[PDB]
Amino acid sequence: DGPEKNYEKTMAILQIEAEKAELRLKELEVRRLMRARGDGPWYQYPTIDKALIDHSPKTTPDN
Amino acid sequence: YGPLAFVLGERTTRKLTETSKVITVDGNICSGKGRLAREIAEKLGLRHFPEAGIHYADSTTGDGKPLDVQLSGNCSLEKFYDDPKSNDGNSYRLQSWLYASRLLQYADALEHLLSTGQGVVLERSIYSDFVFLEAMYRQGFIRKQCVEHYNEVKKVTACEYLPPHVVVYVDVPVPEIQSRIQKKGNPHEMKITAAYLQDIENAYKKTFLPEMSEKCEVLQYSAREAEDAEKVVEDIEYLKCDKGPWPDQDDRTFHRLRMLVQNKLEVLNYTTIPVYLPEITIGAHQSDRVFQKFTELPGRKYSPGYNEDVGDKWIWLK
Amino acid sequence: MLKIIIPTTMLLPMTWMSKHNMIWINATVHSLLISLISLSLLNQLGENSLNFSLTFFSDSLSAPLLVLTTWLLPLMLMASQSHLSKETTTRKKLYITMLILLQLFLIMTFTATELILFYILFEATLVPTLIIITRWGNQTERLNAGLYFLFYTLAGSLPLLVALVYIQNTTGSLNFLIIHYWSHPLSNSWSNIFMWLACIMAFMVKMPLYGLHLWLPKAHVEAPIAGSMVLAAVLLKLGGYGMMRITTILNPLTNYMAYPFLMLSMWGMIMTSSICLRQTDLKSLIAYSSVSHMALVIVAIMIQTPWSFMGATALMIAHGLTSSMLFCLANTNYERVHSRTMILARGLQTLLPLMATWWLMASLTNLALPPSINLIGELFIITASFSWSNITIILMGMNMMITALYSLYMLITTQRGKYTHHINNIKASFTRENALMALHILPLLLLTLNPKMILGPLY
Amino acid sequence: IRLQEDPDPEDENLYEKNPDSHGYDKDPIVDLWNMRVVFFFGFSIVLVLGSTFVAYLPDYRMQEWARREAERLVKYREANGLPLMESNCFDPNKIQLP
Amino acid sequence: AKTLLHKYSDIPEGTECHRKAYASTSIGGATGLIVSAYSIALKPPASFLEGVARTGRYTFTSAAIGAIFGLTSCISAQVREKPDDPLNYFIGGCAGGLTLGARTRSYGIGAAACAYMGLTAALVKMGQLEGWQVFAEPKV
Amino acid sequence: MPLVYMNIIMAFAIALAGLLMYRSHLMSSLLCLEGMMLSLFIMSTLIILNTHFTLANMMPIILLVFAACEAALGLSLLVMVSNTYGTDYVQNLNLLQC
Amino acid sequence: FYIREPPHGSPDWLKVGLTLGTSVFLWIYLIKQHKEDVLEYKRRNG
Amino acid sequence: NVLQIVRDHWVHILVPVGFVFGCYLDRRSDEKLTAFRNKSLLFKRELRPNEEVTWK
Amino acid sequence: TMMSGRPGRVPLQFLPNEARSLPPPKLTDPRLVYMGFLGYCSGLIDNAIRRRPVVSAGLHRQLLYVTSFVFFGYYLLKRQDYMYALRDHDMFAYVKSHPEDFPEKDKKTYGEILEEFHPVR
Amino acid sequence: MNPIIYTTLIMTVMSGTMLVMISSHWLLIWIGFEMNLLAMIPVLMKNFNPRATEAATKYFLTQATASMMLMMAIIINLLYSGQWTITKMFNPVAMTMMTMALAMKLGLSPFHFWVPEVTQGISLQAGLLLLTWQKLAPLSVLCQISQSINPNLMLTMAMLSILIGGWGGLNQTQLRKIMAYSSIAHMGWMTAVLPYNTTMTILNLLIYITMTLAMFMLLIHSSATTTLSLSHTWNKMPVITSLMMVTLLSMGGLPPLSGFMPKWMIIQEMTKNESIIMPTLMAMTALLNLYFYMRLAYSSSLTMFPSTNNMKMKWQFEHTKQMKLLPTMIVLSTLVLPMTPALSSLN
Repeated sequence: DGPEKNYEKTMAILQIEAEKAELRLKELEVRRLMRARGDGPWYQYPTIDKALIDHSPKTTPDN
Repeated sequence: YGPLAFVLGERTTRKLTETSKVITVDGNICSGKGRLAREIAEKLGLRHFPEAGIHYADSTTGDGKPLDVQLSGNCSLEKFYDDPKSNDGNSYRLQSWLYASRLLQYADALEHLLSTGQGVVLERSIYSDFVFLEAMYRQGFIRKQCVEHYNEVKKVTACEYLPPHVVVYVDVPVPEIQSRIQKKGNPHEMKITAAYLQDIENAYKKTFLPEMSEKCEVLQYSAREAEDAEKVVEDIEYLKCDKGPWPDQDDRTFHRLRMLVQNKLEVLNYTTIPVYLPEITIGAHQSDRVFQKFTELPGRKYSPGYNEDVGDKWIWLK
Repeated sequence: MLKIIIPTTMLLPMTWMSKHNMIWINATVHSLLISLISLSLLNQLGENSLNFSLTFFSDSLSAPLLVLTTWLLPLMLMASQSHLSKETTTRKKLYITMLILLQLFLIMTFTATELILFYILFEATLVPTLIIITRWGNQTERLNAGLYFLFYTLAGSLPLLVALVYIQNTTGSLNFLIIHYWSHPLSNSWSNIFMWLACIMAFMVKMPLYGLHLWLPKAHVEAPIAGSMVLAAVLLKLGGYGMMRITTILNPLTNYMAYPFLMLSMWGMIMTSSICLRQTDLKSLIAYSSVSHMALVIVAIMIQTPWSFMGATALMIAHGLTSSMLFCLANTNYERVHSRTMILARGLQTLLPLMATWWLMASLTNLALPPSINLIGELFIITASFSWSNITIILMGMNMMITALYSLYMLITTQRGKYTHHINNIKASFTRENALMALHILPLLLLTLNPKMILGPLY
Repeated sequence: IRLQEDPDPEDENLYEKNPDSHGYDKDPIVDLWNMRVVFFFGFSIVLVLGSTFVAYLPDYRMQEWARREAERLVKYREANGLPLMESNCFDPNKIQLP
Repeated sequence: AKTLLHKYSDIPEGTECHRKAYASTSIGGATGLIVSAYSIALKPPASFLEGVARTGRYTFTSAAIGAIFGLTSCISAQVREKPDDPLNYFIGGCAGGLTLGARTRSYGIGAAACAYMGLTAALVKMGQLEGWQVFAEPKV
Repeated sequence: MPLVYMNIIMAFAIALAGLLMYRSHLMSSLLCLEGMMLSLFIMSTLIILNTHFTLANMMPIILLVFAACEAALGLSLLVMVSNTYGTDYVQNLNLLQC
Repeated sequence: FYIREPPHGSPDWLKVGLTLGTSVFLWIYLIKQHKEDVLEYKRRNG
Repeated sequence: NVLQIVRDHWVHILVPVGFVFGCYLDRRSDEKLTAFRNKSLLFKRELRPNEEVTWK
Repeated sequence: TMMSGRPGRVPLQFLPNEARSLPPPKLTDPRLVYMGFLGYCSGLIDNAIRRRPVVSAGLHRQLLYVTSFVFFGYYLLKRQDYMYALRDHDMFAYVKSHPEDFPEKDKKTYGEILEEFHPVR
Repeated sequence: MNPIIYTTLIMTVMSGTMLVMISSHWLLIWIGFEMNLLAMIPVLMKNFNPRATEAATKYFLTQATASMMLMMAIIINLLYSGQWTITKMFNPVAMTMMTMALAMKLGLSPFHFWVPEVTQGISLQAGLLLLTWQKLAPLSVLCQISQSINPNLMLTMAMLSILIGGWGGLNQTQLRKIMAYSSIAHMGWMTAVLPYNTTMTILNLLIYITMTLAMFMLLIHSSATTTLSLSHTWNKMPVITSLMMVTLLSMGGLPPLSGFMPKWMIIQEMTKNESIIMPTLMAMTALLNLYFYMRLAYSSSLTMFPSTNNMKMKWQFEHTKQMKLLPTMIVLSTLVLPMTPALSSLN
């Protein structure tokens, strides 16, 4: 084929691979920050559910 | 049959009846035990298994026709009769192959008994096969290491099987046996010496018969006595059933035994124990060549039913 | 690139579903057709590489090697027809499939765009090779040879895997194009030094560096003919290709870290050529000659000049062809006398005349006779090293002299003198062996008319 | 030590059964056809046609294009007085040197 | 554990060679005691005196290796005036390997131990200088 | 923590050390197992009672149940060893090596 | 041919029919699921 | 018989069909890389009449 | 454990309802074809082990192998695509909601940046 | 043993593991462990031999000690936190005790000593269960508490496990002991990535389970327990020994086989956390495992050993027992590398 076909295919491939590399670095930074802070949807280790607490009159008045 | 059948309710103790017994008719070479065994089978109604030879396994597997010696057995009884001290190890190889054949025969017999319920009348047994080996060792045909290998193989296979309820032994003396052999016609049998038969009789009367009498009853008959089938049958019909460990068997051990005897490769698992005796150790090149020859036999390439050469069809949907 | 990969895969069902009288014929036909098709890959652009897709690409470095592999597969089949004639049909099919898998893996190594895919396939090439060496070898040393080879390669390559994953994590990508454009200088810290080593030692083991070369003689001697053919023609050039590909991200630390390897190779060439001067096994002599020849490629890659890279590519192609042909000739001699002792059979110039001419031409190519591509590569590397340092010329000239000496010594010992009296099984050479030698030689001589094809991407 | 087959005699010369052998297999017909296949697809196709294909391969290395561009550039430089080849691969006006 | 590690590392390179050697000796002695305990547990000595002798031999070997390594490294740092060069630790490790060979009375063991130990000590020094983490905290 | 907690933890530690250090009999090892179970029962019971974790007062009973289940397991294994070797000596368990 | 009839023997038409029916049912369910997924994906986006 | 020939040498068609399929797959892969078809400053030119794509 | 603790994640659910907003994997997917190839290889090995004609015996069994492998592979690929889409969505949302941690860098062209030249002599 | 009783015991083992993997209460996890041990001992002793009794006794002693330590850790965590939920353990001493107990249950070195002995004592049927199913519950517990695990202790245990597994596998000629040491090495590989990424631990566990299922089922199909006995299998059934060679190569971690997936992903995750020395050492030490696998491959298929004459009779008969999962387990353990991006489904 023409020399321009390989040129444009190479440009598309380079764009895709550069986007992949940037996304990989972004993902690594995001994962590190989420693990360090725990303020995102990832690394949300479970805690005690507050629906188990019994909010009813107990025996002793001081609860 | 499997664990599912045992769970669902199929129990062998239901099938066992008065005549659900395994009978082994023993005797020295050409003692006429075969006719006695056949007559016992005819009158008691039990199934008769002719003594296992070199090509017994060929009868049960495939067309029922013997294969070539190179493929099935790699041993010759005639060669042993001609040259019992051969350097090819034909003597001990034949003895081990015969022990394996009788082990398979005993498994088939027990299977038949535990499935159909009909009794079995075998000629000799794995329990009686050691007599020939001991005679060979005493004559000097085989060395001590062969006997050790035979004992090692036997102690791992025979323990998983129940000894026969009745042991019928014919006691034709050595000179009469020699006369019969010299009148039988077979020159190879005529080549048999006297000390060989004498040692066979010695082993039979010193180890087999006493040990079998320790377990169960052991009926004994001479040449004249064994010729009355009715007399022998009547003795079996009135033997004390307490003899033998079979009354000590429940459906659990029966299930174990029936599972074992249905898997022939499991039966023969310890026959090929990796003991590198020069008498039985087949080399890699010969093993490959003989296995390739066996695989090229009609019907022996694929599993039974998938060999298109022998008329098996529907393989695409089978 | 799938135009070559798909037929290579389809070779397997073809051989498996072919009659027992037609495995070799069909394999040869379609391997030759695959090579003919792969010849189209030589139309490389001047500057940009041929980027077929996201996964596969080819430049003026990958294409010659791909053509060499696709051309060498039929040659391996023809050479291995002889001894694998009494084998069963299933094992013959298995051997053919091992060869096909090796060729497929080599193609996908030479075309891979991702360094980690390249690593995966270039380590996947071990399994078919090892099996071939340890299953169809003739001697009892084939078991130790397979272990040495496998463990040398793995101990070299595992740190390469670690380094590649680290680079992927740090730079974000392992694609060759991106890693070439987004290239950055390496500092002189110890961490960069050890990353450089991890990236380099893996390929230094493959193309045997002097000291790490002990596996090559065992592997080439104990393996069957076809196995030795691949090991000498392509499996050694794998390391050179990998080094030429990865040296992009290893600068400028190479300038200072290449000295140990440069000295090791420039002395090991002389040492291994001298070893060839005093060898008693033909295959061992050829293997040590291969070590000596690959030392020059190691030097050329470690110098990183355009002439050095051109010479490295030319020498890789030329040496692959020459070593494969030499191993084939030694295989013919072995199949005739059933022994690899060089001094056993003598005076073969009087019993096999055409085989003597094949030996002569192969030895002339081995000793870099002008205008063969062997000499083109050697002279380019010599000029590059002389520009690097004038002192290098002494070692280069000594190596050339010893190479000529041992090549002509092999020619004299084997194809000259008085015939061995007791040997009577030397039959006239078959058409197959002569055709194998002709197919080894004719492309080699024709490449001298168009050397630009195998001069690499820096031409 | 073992019951093993004796070492097979050294490979029987294929010339014995058929003096015309070409090596390869044992059947004469398959020998002839294997030799024909090898010679044809090796020399007449992938060697001859291969070398012709690689000899007339279109100039995608742009060697003639580079030579023509060099000729045009040399004409321009010498005719207009320019000093042939400059001393900077890039224009200094676009370099923000520290 | 980390107490001894910081008793050895806090001492600056090429300073207080006696105290550095003492800290290295203590670390070696602790390692030798651990090895002796494991050897006694897995390979029981016949007698209590035999166990004491085995423990003493192992502890003395390990402590001597540590002391020689520390002394050699500190002396090299002092004389060469290069505290941050891994060659000092390489020399110390090779000296420790030579002492190990001397205790085992084997030249081959001595040479192999010198080589491997020197390489490992140089690697440890490089990791300290660069910041290599043998046990990396989970960071992702 | 109160000193009773220290004493109970020390008792558990002593029982663990005893179990880990066999002398001859397998019976004494089972004794050390039962002692550890008893110590854990006492610890858990004190913790539950002190913190008035009413719904968790059934935990020590379950612990005791599985404790004597393990004790029965040990006793059955002990009888099998004695039947197979004549003594419950821990040295008879030697066939399986490495 | 064989003295003992093969354990497989004539095809177990019950088992063969069950296998064929299961395979056909799996293919039909897969095709229907793919069609439903394509339709739902188009619906949720446009 | 002709049917004998095909039933004995049907394998001589796999690898050619394989090459055809590989060429088709390469074309399909090239289809999914038309992100810069005519948008490169070097080969960007106006499409000639009756030419929807430059196939690049 | 990353995605295990995501809010709203229903336990023991192979495909959440939100996954339907993603395009289903095509039935001509190369991964699905490879799953079918694995099923066919499993059938061939099953034939080989039971000592029956490898390429012809039991066409129904090989067909069942291929169908089951393709079915499970399709569902597995759908779940994998959903999980990767979830990862990308969460990463993008976290980047958007934390501008300080991911600031735009000054874009200096190579004409401005000074990268040291290391000669090769 | 009655088949109904054996099925009940197997279901009790499985129910104990499911209780461990399903509950949210520490007491129920300990209960599941106890049920697993109770129903595992008779399964170990299904075939009554002195070696089987010895294996059962050793396994019972080790698991009992581990369960006692685990319950002590649970009690201490309750004392210092008043919590029973499986969450971030609030006491370092309790965390250390629980880690030791769980490593002893898994067989991580230096708690590895019982694995080669118990594995050799029991049959292949019981060995498969011991080396595959008995690893699920402790690994699940470790994955639930990976946040509180001290990384240093777990990494030291993993590295020691890999080293000791490789070293032990080299001197072994019994196949069961080789499998046990390989299991120890693979458990070390799995536990190396626990503090970093548990999904990689799950992936490694799945791959190892498939490989070990394939290997044990091939051994059962060959009825071989020693290298010499397995060598004879080339004559009767070359397919089995060829598949065994392929599976051994996969277990070695050689690409493109499936065994490369877990090591590759583990090295990736450990390099993402700036740990470069530990994964390199682990990869280098895997070469010992690769060595003994290769030695077995030589003795089994790559090279042919002398058979015996009696194999001629065995040639005539065909295997009756049919393991329906063996081809699938072989395929999944050899040819699944092109399918790594399926890792996300384990998230």
